[PDB]
Amino acid sequence: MQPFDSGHDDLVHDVVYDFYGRHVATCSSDQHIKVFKLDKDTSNWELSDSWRAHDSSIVAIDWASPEYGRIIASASYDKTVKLWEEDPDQEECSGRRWNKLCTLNDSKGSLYSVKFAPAHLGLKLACLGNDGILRLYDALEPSDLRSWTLTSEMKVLSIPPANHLQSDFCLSWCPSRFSPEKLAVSALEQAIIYQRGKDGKLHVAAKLPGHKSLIRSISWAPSIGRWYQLIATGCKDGRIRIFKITEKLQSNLQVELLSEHDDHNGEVWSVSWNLTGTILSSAGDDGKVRLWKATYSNEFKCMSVIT
Amino acid sequence: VLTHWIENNEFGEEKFLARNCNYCDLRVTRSSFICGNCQHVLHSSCARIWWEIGDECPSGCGCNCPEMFD
Amino acid sequence: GLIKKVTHWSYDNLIDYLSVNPTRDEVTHYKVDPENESDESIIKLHTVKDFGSITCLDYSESEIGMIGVGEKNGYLRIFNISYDIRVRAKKQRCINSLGINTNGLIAMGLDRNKHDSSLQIWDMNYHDDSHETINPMFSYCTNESIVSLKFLNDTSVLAASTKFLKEIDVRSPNPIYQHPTRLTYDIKLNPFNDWQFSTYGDDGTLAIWDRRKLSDASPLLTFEKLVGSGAASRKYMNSCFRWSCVRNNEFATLHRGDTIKRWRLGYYCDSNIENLFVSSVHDTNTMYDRVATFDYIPRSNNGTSLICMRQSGTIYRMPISEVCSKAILNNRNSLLLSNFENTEIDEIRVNFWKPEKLLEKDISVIMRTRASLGYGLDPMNTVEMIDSSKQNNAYIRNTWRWIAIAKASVDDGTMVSGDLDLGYEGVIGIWNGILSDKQLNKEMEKIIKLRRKGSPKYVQRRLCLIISGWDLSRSDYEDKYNIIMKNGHYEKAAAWAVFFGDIPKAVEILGSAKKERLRLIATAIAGYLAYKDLPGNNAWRQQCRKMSSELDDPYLRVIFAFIADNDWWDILYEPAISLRERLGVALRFLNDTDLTTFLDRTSSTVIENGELEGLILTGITPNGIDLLQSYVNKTSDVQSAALISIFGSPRYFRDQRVDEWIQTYRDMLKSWELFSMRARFDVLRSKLSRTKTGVLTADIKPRQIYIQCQNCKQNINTPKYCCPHCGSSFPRCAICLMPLGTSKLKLNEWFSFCLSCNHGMHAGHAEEWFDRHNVCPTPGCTCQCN
Ligand SMILES: [Zn+2]
Ligand SMILES: [Zn+2]
Ligand SMILES: [Zn+2]
Ligand SMILES: [Zn+2]
Ligand SMILES: [Zn+2]
Ligand SMILES: [Zn+2]
Ligand SMILES: [Zn+2]
Repeated sequence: MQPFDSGHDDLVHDVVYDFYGRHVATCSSDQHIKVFKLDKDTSNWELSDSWRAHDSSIVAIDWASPEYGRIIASASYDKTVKLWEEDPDQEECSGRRWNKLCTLNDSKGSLYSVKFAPAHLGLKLACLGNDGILRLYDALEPSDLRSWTLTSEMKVLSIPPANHLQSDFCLSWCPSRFSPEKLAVSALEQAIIYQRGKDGKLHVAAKLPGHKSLIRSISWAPSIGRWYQLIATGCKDGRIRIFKITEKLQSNLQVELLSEHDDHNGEVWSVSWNLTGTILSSAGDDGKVRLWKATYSNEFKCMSVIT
Repeated sequence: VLTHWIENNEFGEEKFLARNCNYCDLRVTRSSFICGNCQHVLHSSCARIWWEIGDECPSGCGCNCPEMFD
Repeated sequence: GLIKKVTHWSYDNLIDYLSVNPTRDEVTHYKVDPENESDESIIKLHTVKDFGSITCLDYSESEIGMIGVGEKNGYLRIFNISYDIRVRAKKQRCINSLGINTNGLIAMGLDRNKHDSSLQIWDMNYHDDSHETINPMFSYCTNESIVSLKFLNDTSVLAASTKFLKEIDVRSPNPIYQHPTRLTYDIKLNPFNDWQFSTYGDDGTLAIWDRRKLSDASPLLTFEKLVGSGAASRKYMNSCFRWSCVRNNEFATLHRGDTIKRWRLGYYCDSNIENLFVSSVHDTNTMYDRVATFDYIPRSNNGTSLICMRQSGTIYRMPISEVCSKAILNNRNSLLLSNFENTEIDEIRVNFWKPEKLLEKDISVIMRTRASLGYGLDPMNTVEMIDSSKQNNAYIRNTWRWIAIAKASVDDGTMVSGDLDLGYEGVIGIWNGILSDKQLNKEMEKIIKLRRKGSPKYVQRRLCLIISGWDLSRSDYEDKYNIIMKNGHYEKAAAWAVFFGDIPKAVEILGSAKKERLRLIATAIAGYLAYKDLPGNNAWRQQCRKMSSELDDPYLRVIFAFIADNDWWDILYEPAISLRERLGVALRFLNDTDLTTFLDRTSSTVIENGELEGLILTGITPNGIDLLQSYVNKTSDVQSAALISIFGSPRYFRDQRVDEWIQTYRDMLKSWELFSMRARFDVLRSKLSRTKTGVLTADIKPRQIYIQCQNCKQNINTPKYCCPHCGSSFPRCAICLMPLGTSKLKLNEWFSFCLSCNHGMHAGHAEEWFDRHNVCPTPGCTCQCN
């Protein structure tokens, strides 16, 4: 359990792994993005580049698939989405290593979550903020990665939330190459699964019931090849809800709750899956990270607890 | 000699996957290796790693590239 | 109750505190140590008592210990803790606020007097100590009751009356603004942003204001019914709201005396003025209930602790727990932990259960280690690698042994010829049959009549014996007995002898073994040959049944079950022995009307149970894909499903699940940077997708690039050192000046053409040049090709 200091001057808001697992990018509240790499010799994380990205606190970053190159998204509270591509011929830890590409200003609200699409849908992207409007950005031109065109625009909430009331938004894509395109969208106390219809426009396909309070994290379990899909929900209650989605509007799909654990006694902040969807890591308000696995049954039981 | 990409009329991801190495699935832009029988790219490092251990094209088209790259 | 945090007084790391009891009677000075959580850090140094009923307090940052204390009667007792003067206004009334500036200006907030001004400011060095009344240097706010005031700078002061917010400077008698509002109580200044302050009202409606928004007038933020009431009724208020002293855009509020909510703010600029909004709310429960007021503690490494004073005046120290913000996983089963408080990031590498042991026992890192070791590329090699490993992987070795047998059968030309394929089929497909019946029967007899150097279904039982690998000769049976004995598994040799019926040979094999226990088992087995004519229900058969029940070895278990009673049905349902042996002893010794029922029962068991050894019965068929799908549902092993389903799916049947498994395993191999294993997997897929004709049914990548010459604009090679369509000269290598040749791969045989500058060198020449250089070697190119 060796710790490493990211060197930020403020809070760290989102940390994401890349596809290969040897790189992490750490956004923060001091408007900086620091990209760390794993040295194969020293076996320790070290900084690759640090640069000032936005004009407000950055709350969500996401790596793109390496078949599209080294692209890092960044959503922040200044209503901007900044896309960064790595220049191979540039000095380490200089600030000019990652070159700015686009600034999607189509959102009239402070954003919360940005999530790249899987590697079977294109170089798409998703955004959600305190405006109730879902925005999808496709990079339709492979020649230049700067003509990011908005293609879908679905409204999730009827009205934007109040200035003082707190609210959270999170996104999770479905990484199944052999299923219609789905998007798990969380807005306050609502979690909706969209689906790409035959007309090219997303429609409300299935709504996850429950969720008496704010939803802090949605993670779609990786489609390893099973006949059922899983969504992990970290609510503002103690509940780590796991939904069993079975698909059979191209195709109808049913939502069934698989498990509901009150084993944290507080707000569940982040819930996240493994590569194969076997280990579920849930972090809650008790200061402890609980791992979950399924043994001899479909219902998920608890495992090692890390404090 | 100028290297010319095949202008394939594509719609989705294969437009992006046309200019990708067949060993690492990364975009190739400098120091490539081109076969003649099969029209597939490789990086120079990817080619020098793969042909120390392999015998066919890494995309699995069935082309014996050590004997058919001319 | 008022706990006021004072800095710039201690040369050490300790932070001084000033406390007022909730009955508003005493003033107590503290020195709190941040590095120890226990209550012994709260050191009570001094106490000055009998101060009437205190209504306000302030401190002077310029000189240490100058602590002004107000009262309800009107006396502004200013003294030192670390002289003692008692001043008052010229008219005796209640003092409601107090502020001491850095330069020395001391303000005072009085009640509403028609013939007096409320906001009275003087300097300490310019006041006569022989008079009880004061000499106001600057006076404002006549006929008003000033309830809150604070010194923004060395000159200006921000005072709030019962109805107005005033920003009054001493350089000019005109205030900057006067905003009419009710939320004018307890102006608190943010220690990071000087242009932001927060008040509240009688209804508890707290509001964060911006001075530049009011100067020009809405509040920056509002919070309906956030804090306690009694502002316009009680002059003794518990401070149930404190600005954060550890990071910007944060504050903490106290609700119902038991829970503390830390509200973190977000800011966006519409383009200096930042429109605030609440991002996250963090709830912390106090150690003890009934708390009136609290205060922050600045800790090392951006930590937070809360010193709190109860309703009874007891002061304790409540730490803030380090709540994890993000717990992401990894492809390498590594856990990364981020906190809501500090900067550092926790990492749990893979190198109630232990964390590392659970991450090492997960199937992700098992699949990664197997893929690194080369699992599934050669079935005989993976049988060799699984057998030379002890963990206890039992069904995997048997199913890969069957896959090796079937691949050897296909590679020998057996059961791929004729008008029908019948490749990688199972026992169920052969047994159930399913264009003419006589034509398929005679070509299947021809399939039998290929290695020729009292049952009706003899043209199917022999095919099942060929498929399962149980058509071996008796001399080769003796050779197999010698092989199994040389491997050390004497019990498996005895089980195979019992299976093939030569019980005296089982006695001979188990006799003269390396163990005495095996010799005792051999004696028990030998006690059957002169005994099988007995009717039964005797003590020897009872002892044999007891030994079958108690013993741990499954081979000797089924040996005792067959010896005690001469029936095969106790052997065909034992799960601990391999299914290939059970199918051998089912095809060898069973009626067809019973063998069909056994096959149906075992197939219906292995389809739903997900057993990988059911592939002998079902084959690599759509029902085999159902078996592998149930296995993936039960185990989440897509690696084995991919390496099994690539043998027969795109050659015979197009199904979406196999494509999903193949794409998932390729993405996993790319995720672990096992590009070599992905390329070997792809070429193995292309090798195993070839039909009997030879047509490749796999999906390959389309053609990407081709070489032109810009003299006839055609391809230089057809799917010499000159172009084959216009005769123009090919470009030469920049090192050895040798041209391009057009007509086990050595490095010095192909050009490494850059796709940016279109300059080509031999690969050995390019490696030798670009190792010590980073520019294109051609005269006039600036392109870093490596
Ligand atoms: Zn490559
Ligand atoms: Zn090829
Ligand atoms: Zn080729
Ligand atoms: Zn030509
Ligand atoms: Zn050369
Ligand atoms: Zn060049
Ligand atoms: Zn070049």
